[PDB]
Amino acid sequence: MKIMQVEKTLVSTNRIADMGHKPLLVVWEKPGAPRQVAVDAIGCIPGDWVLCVGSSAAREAAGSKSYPSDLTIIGIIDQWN
Amino acid sequence: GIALGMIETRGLVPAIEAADAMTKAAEVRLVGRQFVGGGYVTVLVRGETGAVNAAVRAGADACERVGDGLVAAHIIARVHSEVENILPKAPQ
Amino acid sequence: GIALGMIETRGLVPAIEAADAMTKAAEVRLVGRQFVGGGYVTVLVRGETGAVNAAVRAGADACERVGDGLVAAHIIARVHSEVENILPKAPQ
Amino acid sequence: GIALGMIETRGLVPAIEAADAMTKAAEVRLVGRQFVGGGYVTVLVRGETGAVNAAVRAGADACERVGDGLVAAHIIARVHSEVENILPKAPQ
Amino acid sequence: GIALGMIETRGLVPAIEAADAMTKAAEVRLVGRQFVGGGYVTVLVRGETGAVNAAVRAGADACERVGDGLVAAHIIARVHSEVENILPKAPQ
Amino acid sequence: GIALGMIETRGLVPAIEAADAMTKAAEVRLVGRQFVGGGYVTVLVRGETGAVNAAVRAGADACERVGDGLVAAHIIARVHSEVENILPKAPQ
Amino acid sequence: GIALGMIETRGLVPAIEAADAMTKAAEVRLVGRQFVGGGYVTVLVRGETGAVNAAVRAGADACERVGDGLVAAHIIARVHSEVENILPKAPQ
Amino acid sequence: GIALGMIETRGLVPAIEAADAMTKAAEVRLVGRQFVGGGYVTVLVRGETGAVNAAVRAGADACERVGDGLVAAHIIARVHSEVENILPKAPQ
Amino acid sequence: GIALGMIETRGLVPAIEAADAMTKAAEVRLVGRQFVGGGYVTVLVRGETGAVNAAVRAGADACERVGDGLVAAHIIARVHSEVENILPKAPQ
Amino acid sequence: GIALGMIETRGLVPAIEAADAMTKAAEVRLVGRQFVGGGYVTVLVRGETGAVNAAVRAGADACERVGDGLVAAHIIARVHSEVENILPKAPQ
Amino acid sequence: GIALGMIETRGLVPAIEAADAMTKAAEVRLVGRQFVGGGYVTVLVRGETGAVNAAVRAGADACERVGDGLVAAHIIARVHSEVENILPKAPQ
Amino acid sequence: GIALGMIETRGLVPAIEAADAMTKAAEVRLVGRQFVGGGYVTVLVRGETGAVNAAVRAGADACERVGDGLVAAHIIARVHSEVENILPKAPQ
Amino acid sequence: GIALGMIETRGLVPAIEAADAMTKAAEVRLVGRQFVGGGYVTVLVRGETGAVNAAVRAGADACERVGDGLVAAHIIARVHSEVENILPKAPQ
Amino acid sequence: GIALGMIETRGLVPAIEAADAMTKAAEVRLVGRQFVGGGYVTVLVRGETGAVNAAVRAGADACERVGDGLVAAHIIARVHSEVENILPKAPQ
Amino acid sequence: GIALGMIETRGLVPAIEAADAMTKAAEVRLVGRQFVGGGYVTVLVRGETGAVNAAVRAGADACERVGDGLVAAHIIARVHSEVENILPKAPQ
Amino acid sequence: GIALGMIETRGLVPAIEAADAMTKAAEVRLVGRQFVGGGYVTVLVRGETGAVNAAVRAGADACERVGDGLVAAHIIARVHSEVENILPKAPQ
Amino acid sequence: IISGTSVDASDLVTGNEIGEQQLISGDAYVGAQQTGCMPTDFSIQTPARSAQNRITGPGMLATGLITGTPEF
Amino acid sequence: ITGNDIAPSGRITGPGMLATGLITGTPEFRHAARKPELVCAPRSDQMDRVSGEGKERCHITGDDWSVNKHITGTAGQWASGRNPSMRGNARVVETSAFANRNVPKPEKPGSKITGSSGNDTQGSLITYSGGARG
Repeated sequence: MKIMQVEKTLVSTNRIADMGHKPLLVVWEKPGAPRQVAVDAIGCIPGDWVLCVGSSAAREAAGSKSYPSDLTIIGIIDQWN
Repeated sequence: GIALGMIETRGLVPAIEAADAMTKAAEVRLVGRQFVGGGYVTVLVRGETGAVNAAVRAGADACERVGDGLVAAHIIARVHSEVENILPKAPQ
Repeated sequence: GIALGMIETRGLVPAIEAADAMTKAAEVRLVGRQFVGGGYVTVLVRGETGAVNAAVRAGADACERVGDGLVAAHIIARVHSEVENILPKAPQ
Repeated sequence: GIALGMIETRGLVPAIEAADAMTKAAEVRLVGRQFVGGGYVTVLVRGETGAVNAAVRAGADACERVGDGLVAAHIIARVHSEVENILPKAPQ
Repeated sequence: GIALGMIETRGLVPAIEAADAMTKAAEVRLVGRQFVGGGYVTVLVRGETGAVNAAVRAGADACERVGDGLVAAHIIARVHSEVENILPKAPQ
Repeated sequence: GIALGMIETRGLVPAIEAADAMTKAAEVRLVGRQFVGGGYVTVLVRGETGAVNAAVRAGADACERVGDGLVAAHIIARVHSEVENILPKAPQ
Repeated sequence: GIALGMIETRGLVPAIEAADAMTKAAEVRLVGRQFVGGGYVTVLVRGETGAVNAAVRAGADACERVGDGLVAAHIIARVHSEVENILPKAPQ
Repeated sequence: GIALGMIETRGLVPAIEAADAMTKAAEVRLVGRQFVGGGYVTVLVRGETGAVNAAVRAGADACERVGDGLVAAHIIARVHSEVENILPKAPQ
Repeated sequence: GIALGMIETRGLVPAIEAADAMTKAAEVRLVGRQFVGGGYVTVLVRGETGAVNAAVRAGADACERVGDGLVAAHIIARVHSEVENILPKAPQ
Repeated sequence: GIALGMIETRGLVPAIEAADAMTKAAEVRLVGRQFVGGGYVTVLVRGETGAVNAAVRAGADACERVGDGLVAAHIIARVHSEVENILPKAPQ
Repeated sequence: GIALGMIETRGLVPAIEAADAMTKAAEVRLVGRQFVGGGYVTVLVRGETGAVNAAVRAGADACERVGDGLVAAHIIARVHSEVENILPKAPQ
Repeated sequence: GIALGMIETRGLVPAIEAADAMTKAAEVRLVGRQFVGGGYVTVLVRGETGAVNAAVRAGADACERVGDGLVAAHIIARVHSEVENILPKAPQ
Repeated sequence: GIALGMIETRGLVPAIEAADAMTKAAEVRLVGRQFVGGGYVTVLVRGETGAVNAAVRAGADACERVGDGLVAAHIIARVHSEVENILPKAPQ
Repeated sequence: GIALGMIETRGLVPAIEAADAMTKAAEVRLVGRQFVGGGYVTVLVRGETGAVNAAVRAGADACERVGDGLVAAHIIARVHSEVENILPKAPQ
Repeated sequence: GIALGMIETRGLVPAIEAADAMTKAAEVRLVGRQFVGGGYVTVLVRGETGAVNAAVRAGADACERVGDGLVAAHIIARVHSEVENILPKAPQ
Repeated sequence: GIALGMIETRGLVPAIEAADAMTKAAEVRLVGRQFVGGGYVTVLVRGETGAVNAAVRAGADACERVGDGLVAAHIIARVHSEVENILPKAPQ
Repeated sequence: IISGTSVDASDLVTGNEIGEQQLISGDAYVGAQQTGCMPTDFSIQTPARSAQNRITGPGMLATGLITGTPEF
Repeated sequence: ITGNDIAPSGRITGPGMLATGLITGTPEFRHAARKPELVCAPRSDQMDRVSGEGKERCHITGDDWSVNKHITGTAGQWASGRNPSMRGNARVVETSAFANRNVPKPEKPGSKITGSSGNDTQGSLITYSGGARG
């Protein structure tokens, strides 16, 4: 897993139907780091340090073994920084 | 903390049992009691995530066989700045 | 008397019967009556714990066959300080 | 008066018939009409024990076939002094 | 009290037995004796509803077999303000 | 004395004979005579209970074959203070 | 009102029952109670045609089984101007 | 008067019924109530002879079926002066 | 006179009857009335042996069928001086 | 009120239950408790005839199965002034 | 006289006869007459042992067929010095 | 405390056993032992509602087979304020 | 000497016999004798549990066939301090 | 508070749960936790009889599903002063 | 006294009940409590032989169905002087 | 942190595994290790409520199949002040 | 067999014969030869005990005669 | 009861001959005292004559522009019979892309080509010059 802070939300209307009705959140390892996007399996508010799982694990953390997700927020860190 | 525990019940007796249990079982603050209509009463508590998880668990168990029972017991770790404005700040 | 007794009922006639039986059975003070909604009414009484037990056992028996009847009869012997804010507290 | 009479009905139209049948029947005062919630309306009358006895029997017989019907017809010949705080004094 | 009690009889001797019985049995005031015509005498007793019930029952049980007998024993717990103008306020 | 003796008769002739046979027979005072209507006349005699009982039996036997006949012969041993108003207190 | 309702009854007790029922059943005014003779008492109300119908029908039901009962119950929706002279203007 | 009526009963509830009946029926004075023992209560009245006969026939009928019953109902028209020492002069 | 006559009865009404009968029947002296307990009352007379024998025979017949009845009728022509301590000197 | 309702029971436990049941059920005041003897205890209340009717019904049912039980239940709508002397005014 | 002799009887008349036969049959000293309640009367004698035996056989034969009868005849030749506290010393 | 527990028995020996079991089981106070007559002895205890429930349960079990036994074990968590004037404050 | 022995008997003769047997049979002091009403008398002893268990056995043997008999033979090995107020002191 | 409430558990985790549940359910004092051995741990609380009843019920429910479980739940509403030696005054 | 009574139980709750039931039951001193291991707890009492026989039976009945129950209830009336060393003198 | 996690095991090897796993899972402080008796060993940690919840869940999984197994894993987020007296502060 | 001076009844002796054959209880001062040698309830009957150790009043009279406002 | 009768009758039509058995508190009641699952029809089980705002699948109650069989005029024979018409017998084949959807087609081109060519045999039929699978 990686510790990434939520920066904002992302919205793709043309997203594949396999993504389902699942929120997507821009994330980064620090402010200024490359911005990734993760399926928000938990409900995370912007500014939340979060735990993000990579491929295979992220597909079942996002709801199905066949889910199109290589990144998913599996939790919010009780306290970081 | 900014976590939310909500325990909806059918009636206010299960809600008051749910809110006693939640408040005695963890360091959470009862922020509101809402009458929604149709005999649904939501007791909402606010505190750090672990406290809210312990509290919601105790409350659900407590209010389950009291009266018409538990409709829902739900934990929200972090609550959006927008959901804050639909949430009672202090109990009434 | 910091114990609490509560009797939820379907309708108000059952609840006034409960309040009356409760305050006639034991040394309990009627603090409040509430309209939950969906036809639910909650009468709440406060007194020493044994007194509240006797009062709520007698109220339930009296209100059980009046109207649509008893929904819940509960005793919380020590209410948490937080729950006091969501409780009527109005004999006066 | 000291005696309380109460007719609970499912709907206002059955209750207005009971209030009229009760007040016409004997010397009782309509002290309240309450919308409990969920379509339950209670009509409350305070008079002497004999009048309240005769009145509540008149109301129950009148409203039983009116609308959805009667939920309850109860006489409390002397409510506890504590139950007075949760009883209306004048209809609104 | 406003409840009215009334005993019509066939003669004044059964009526006087009824007035005596009613007055002795319960706390009722004798408001009048009326010669209706045809040998019918009415005795009207105004008091509280339980009192008037006791009075009318005692009067009927008394005058039932004296003389020609009892024609009617009736109670009207509240009389309309119109029926008052045809009721004697004091006996003669 | 406060006992009352009453003889009801069909007509005036049968009641002037009963009134005469009464007052002669025992120590009673004729307090009055009333035309009830419908052909009934009531003669009333106030004395002690022992005297009034002799008088009523005398009057009853005296008028039972005079005229149309006797309707009622009634003794009251104490009259309530309120029947006193419906009774003729007459120099007559 | 211009309509006339009338209930004749055998005695005063059935008539007071009729007057009470009639005058509570609709907006009619008791204008007279008349001792006709022979033990017939007639109660008259003047109201709108609809009130008199509701009222006379109510009075008939109330006195039918009280005392010697009802002789007649009749409605004249408009009395001739000349019949008004033979009719009472307020009760005695 | 100096005649003596005495009603014994199995209890004070059948004795108070008898005292009320006796002291309303005739011009008699309640001179005493005595608790004999074994549950026997005696209500003694003093009046003229006819008065006491009437009172003691009124008392007996009344209490015959109130509580455990009537044991005795006895008139003594004259009492030796010796017996007056064993008799109550007032009911306290 | 030194002889004792004693009538025990079940109740006081038969005892008063026996005391009157005894005092009237002979020259005995009503010397006391005793409430034994269990509803037994003993009347005691003192007179000459001829007087007491005459009195007790009359008292036995007088109170045999008054109230509950006679328990004992007894005559002691001479009482030992020791026994006179447990005998009432005057009635109370 | 001047009515009199009275319950006789076999023992004190049933009677304290009757007095409590009655004084909880209606607007009556407990005026006396009497130990008749031989295990009869009479509890007496004075109130209005409607209140006493409601009070003695509830009291009789309450004490019927408590201890040895109910002997008598009895309402006197009007007590003669003479029976007031043998009637306790306030409980001792 | 340290022996005690005791006869218990159903009533006072057998007890007085027993006290007479006991005190005249031997040199005993009558010390106590107790109403034990329920219609039990105990006459107690105190004399030498032979005197007491003779006295108690004589008392028992004397009061066996007087009134309700003899419950017990019992001699105690030496009484413990502690039972002498509960024994009366002079008949009252 | 204000709860009242009452154990009636047949004799003082079953009531001293019941009083010992009551006083030892919970923190109650013997407020009076009563001789009602007839053999009935009532043991009245006043303590908190929890204590009185425990005490009367212990007392009823203890004296059930002792002597003539238990008539009634009865708890009133709060008597009316008028039922407290017929309650003993201290044992005699 | 803290244990209590208690013999209830039907009469004072069986009780005095039991008292004698108990006091003679073991080291127990006779503390009191109580008349309970209805013919029950209770003889209480106070001593050690063996002294008392031996006295109450000896006492019940004495008074079983004396008079009307023994009702109860009970031993309380330690008496609660509260129950000592309802217990006769030793000068009795 | 002098009532004791003791819960016995198999293991310490159920006992700490019971202590917490008992101390939070009622105004009771945790007086001690005893390791009885064989994996039995007793938690003892002390407070008024109602508080101890509530606390023990709460503790039992709470510990019934934590670990090996509840062996006992007991109340001693009054505790002998001898047992205060084997009872722990303060948790340590 | 030097008698030893010894209740043994599975757990401490049954043992505190036994100790308390043994101390309230008779004049005995709780001399110690032992945790023997394996769940076993032994309460030991010392007093005269009958005191101990009545305590060890009260204790056994009290704790028989409390907790895991009773293992042993045994009385030794005199213990050898060598067994006094393996016996505690005062509780700890 | 003041939250209490605790894990009980059937032995010490499962307990050490739990303590190690709990201390390693989250920032919690191992405050005590207890030999309850019978082979029950309890490990207790104190930390922030979320940390303790994380610790106890990981400890229980670690020791479930280690040795004879796990008995209990309990989290108490708010511990009562009274229970903190029976909780260790530093391990031994 | 109690030998010695006898205080019992004899054929020759008179004046000691009232109640000689009566069963008196307590100390036996006379031989069982003449006197000889479970009571369960009080033998005195009481008015209360004779009857095992509904509401009457003016509401009870005129059961079907009266008409008018009913009460319940 | 006699005289002027204003009680409900079946000979005098008007506003008091309606709600018979649904009205309580009338002199008669006081004397005696002594549907579709969905508002809108199923979408599959109906086809509307005029779609859009002319739809009649939902049941609008009230005064609503619908017309009983009693009422004549505007549509029906009053729009249908005005002009004479003869419907001839010429229902003929549609030449269209949709009618040619199930035309007979020649055997599908296949590929025996080897080597790396992106030779997918599972997608839509791409074709090269001469109808050669591509």
